[PDB]
Amino acid sequence: MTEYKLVVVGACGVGKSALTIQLIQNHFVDEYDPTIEDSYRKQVVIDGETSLLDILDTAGQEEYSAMRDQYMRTGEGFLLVFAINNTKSFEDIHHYREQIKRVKDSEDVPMVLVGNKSDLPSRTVDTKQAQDLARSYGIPFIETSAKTRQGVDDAFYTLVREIRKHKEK
Ligand SMILES: *CCC(=O)N1CCN(c2nc(O[C@H](C)CN(C)C)nc3c2CCN(c2cc(O)cc4ccccc24)C3)CC1
Ligand SMILES: Nc1nc2c(ncn2[C@@H]2O[C@H](COP(=O)(O)OP(=O)(O)O)[C@@H](O)[C@H]2O)c(=O)[nH]1
Ligand SMILES: [Mg+2]
Repeated sequence: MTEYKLVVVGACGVGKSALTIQLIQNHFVDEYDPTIEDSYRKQVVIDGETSLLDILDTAGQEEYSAMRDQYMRTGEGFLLVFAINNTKSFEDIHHYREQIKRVKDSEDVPMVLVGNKSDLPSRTVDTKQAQDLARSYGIPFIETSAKTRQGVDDAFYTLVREIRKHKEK
């Protein structure tokens, strides 16, 4: 069975755990322990292909042991998650671009930019700024809400399609 290793990165509180549990269980979590980093499995059909998604929900401490590098390096594609109400989380995306390029030793790593919490009225990051950033990176941008499930399937399935594009090269 085809398997895709996805890694969900981004600042505390952007909704990485909530997006992951939405994808898997179709339920929105109000509280998800921010100390729990682990990989989940979900069988999906995308464009007619049955596959297993292995989803690393990143969490815990920001630390850079060789073991942590190796966990992140297993990723075939990365969801770059910020929250539309958190400017700092948006400013953190550049850091994640640098660390993914470092561990994958590549300027061609499958990635999707995800603007989460699209349901909140307290926007501080304009859609235009996120679209411009994703364009500059050559990657898709998806607006999501883990609360309403807006965009959740599209974010993960688009990442799988980016990995397929890479595998073709
Ligand atoms: C609230 C808990 C949580 O979800 N997480 C804690 C913060 N974590 C990371 N944060 C950052 O940078 C933050 C957003 C901004 N800082 C203050 C500059 N960077 C990382 C993590 C987890 C570890 N990440 C990491 C580590 C190694 O060794 C290698 C690679 C390679 C590619 C991507 C990340 C990465 C960096 C996690 C979330
Ligand atoms: N309103 C709203 N709240 C969300 C959304 N995604 C996550 N949250 C909430 O934001 C908080 C942080 O979510 P979590 O998934 O723990 O973020 P993580 O630290 O990135 O794993 C939790 O209270 C969630 O219920 C979203 O799209 N909309
Ligand atoms: Mg979490």
